Amino acid sequence: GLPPAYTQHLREMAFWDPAITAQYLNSGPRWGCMQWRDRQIRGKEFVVTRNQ
Amino acid sequence: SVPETWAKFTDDNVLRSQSERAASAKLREETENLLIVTANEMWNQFNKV
Amino acid sequence: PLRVAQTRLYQRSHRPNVELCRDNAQFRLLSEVEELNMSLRALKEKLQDA
Amino acid sequence: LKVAQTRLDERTRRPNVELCRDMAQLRLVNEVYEVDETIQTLQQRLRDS
Amino acid sequence: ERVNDLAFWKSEITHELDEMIGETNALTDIKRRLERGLIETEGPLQVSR
Amino acid sequence: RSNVELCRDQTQYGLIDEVHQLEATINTMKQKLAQTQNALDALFKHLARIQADI
Amino acid sequence: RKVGERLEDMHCWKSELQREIDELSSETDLMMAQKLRLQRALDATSVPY
Amino acid sequence: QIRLNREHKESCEMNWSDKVEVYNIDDTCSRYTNESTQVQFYPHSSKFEESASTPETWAKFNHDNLLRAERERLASVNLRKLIDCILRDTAEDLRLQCDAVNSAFSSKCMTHRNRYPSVLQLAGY
Amino acid sequence: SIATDNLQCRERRQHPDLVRDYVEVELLKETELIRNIQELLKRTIGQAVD
Amino acid sequence: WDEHDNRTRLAERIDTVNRWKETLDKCLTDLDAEIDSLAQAKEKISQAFQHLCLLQEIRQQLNSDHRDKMETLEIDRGCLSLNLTSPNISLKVNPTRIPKDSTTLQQWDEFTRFNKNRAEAEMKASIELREAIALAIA
Repeated sequence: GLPPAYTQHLREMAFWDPAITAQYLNSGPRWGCMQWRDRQIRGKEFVVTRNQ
Repeated sequence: SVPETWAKFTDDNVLRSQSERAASAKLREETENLLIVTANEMWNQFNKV
Repeated sequence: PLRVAQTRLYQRSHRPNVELCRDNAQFRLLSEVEELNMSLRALKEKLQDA
Repeated sequence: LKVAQTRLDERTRRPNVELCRDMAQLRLVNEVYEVDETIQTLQQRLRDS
Repeated sequence: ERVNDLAFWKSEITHELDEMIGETNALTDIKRRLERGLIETEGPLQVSR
Repeated sequence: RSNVELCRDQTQYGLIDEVHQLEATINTMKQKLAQTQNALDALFKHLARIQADI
Repeated sequence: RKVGERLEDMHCWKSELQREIDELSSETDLMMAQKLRLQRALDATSVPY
Repeated sequence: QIRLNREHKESCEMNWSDKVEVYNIDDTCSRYTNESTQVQFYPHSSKFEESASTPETWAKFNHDNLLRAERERLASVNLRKLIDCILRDTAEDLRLQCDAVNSAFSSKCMTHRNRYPSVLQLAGY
Repeated sequence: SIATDNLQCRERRQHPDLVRDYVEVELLKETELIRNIQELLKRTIGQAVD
Repeated sequence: WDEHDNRTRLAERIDTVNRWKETLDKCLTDLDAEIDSLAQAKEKISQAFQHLCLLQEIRQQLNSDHRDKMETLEIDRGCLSLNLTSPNISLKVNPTRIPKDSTTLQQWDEFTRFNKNRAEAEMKASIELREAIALAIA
C-alpha cells in the first residue's frame, strides 16, 4: 500500500531522499519562494489563490 | 532493525532451540543403546567364566 | 490430576486484560501442582525399592 | 494535533529490540505536518475575513 | 496489525517452550537411570575380585 | 439515528441473519474441538497399553 | 469451591452495569425529546421577527 | 451533553463486555473433573503466568466508571431541568411585550398583527 | 548512501573479526555529521526563501 | 463473503441518500433566490404578504429535512468506515431491537415527496402572483 520512497526507507542501506515529503505527492513546491500577497487598497478588487 | 530482520532473529532462536532438542533426543537414544550393549557384554563374560 | 490442574491453569491463563488476576484459585492450583509432583516422586521411590 | 502528536511521543518509549520505524512513524509525521499546514491556512483566512 | 504480529510471535515462542521443558525433564530421568545402572554394574566387579 | 431516520433497511435483515448464522458456526466449531480432544484421549489410552506390552 | 464465589462476585457487577446502561439510554432519550421541543421554539420566534 | 452521555455509555458498556468475557470462560472452567475428557498437558502454564491487578483494584475500576457515569447523568438532569424553565420565561416575556404593543396601538397593523404564534406555539408543546 | 553501504558491508563480517574497532566509531560519526549538516541546510534554505 | 456484501449494501445506501441531500440543497438555494425576488417586487400587497407567509413554512421544513440527511450521511459514513480491528468494536446487548421509530422505506420516501410537491406548488403560485402584480402596476 505504501509508495516507493516509504518502501526504500524500510531497506537496510540509505538510498532514500533525506527530506520526508515526496515530490510526486506534495502539491506545494519544496522551498519555493513565490507567495502572492495582495496589498489592501481602497478601490480595486482584492483576490485570493493566485498560485492556482 | 527492520521487521523482516526482527522476525528472522526470532526464527533463528526457534531453530536453535529445535536443533538442541534434536541433539538431546539422539543423545538419549544412544544412552539406551550403551546401556543394553554394556549389560549384554558383562553377562556374556560372566557366563563364560 | 496433573492434567486437570495444568488444563485449568491454561484456560485461566487465556483471560482478558483486566480480569486476569492474582487469584485464590491461582495460589491453590500452584500448591496443588507442587504437591502432586512431590507425591509422584515419592511413589516412584517406593516402586524402585519394591 | 493533540491526539496525533502525543500518540507519537507515547509510542516512542519502546525498548531496544522493538525500537524500530514501521509505517506508523511515517504516517504520523505526515499527519502532524499536514495538520500544521491546515492550521496556518485557516489562520490566514480568518485574518482576511 | 503490529500488535497482532507480536501476539503471533508470542504464541510461537510458548509452543517451543512447552516442548523444550518436556525434553529437559525426560533427559534428567534418563540420567538418573544411568547412575543407578552404574552402581549396579559396579558390584559384580567386587564379586569377581 | 433520530426519530425519522430509523428506516429498517435491508441492512438490518442482513445483520440479524449474519448474527443468527454466527452462533451456530461458533457452536459447531466448539463441538468439533471437543470431539478432537476426545480422540486424542482415546489414542493415549491405547498407546499406554501397547508401550507396556512391548 | 473458589470458582463459584468468584463467579457470583462478578455476576453482581455485571448486573448493575446492565442496569446503568439502560438508565443512561432512558435519560438521553428524554434529553433528545427536549431538544426537539427546543428547535421549533426557535422557528416560531423566527416568524415574529 | 448528548455526545458526552453517549461516550460514557460506551465506556461503561466496554467494561461490562470484558466482565462478560471472564464470566463466559469461568463457567466452562468450573465444569472440569477428573473423569471427563478435554484435558491435555500444558506444562509451562503453572510456572509462567502474569497478572495485572488484585481483586480490590478489580472492584475499584468499576467503582470509578459508575461514579463518573452517574456524575455525567446527573449533570444532564441539571441541564434538562434548566432548559424548560428558561423556555417558559421566553414565552411569557414575548406574549407580555406583544400585549403592550397592542395597548400602545389603541392609545396595516391590524391586517398584519392578526397573525401571531400563541403560547403553545412559543412553547413548542 | 556511501556511508550506510560501508556500515552494512563491514557489519557482514565473520565471527573472529566482528570487532568494535575505530572504523565503526568513525562510520557512526560520519552518519551523525551527515544528518546534522543536511538538516542545517534544510533550515537555511527555508530562511533564504523567507 | 458476507462481510464484503455488507460493505456493498452500506455504500449503496450512502449513495442513495446523498442523492436526496443534494437535490434538497438545490431546492433550498432556488427557494432563497425566489424569496429575494418576491420581496423586491413587494418593494395585491396583502395577497403578496399572504404568499410570503405561505412560502416560509416550507422553507423551514425543507431545512429540517436537509439537516437530517446531513446527519444520516455522516453517521452512515462512520458505519462504512468501521471494519475489522477498528478500536471501538464492542459486543453489544440485544442488537435485534426494533427501534422506537419503526419507519419503513415507502413512508421514508413519500414524506420527502410530500414536502417537494408542496414546495413546487408554492413556487408556481408565487410565480402567478408575480406576473399578476406586474400587470396591476402597469
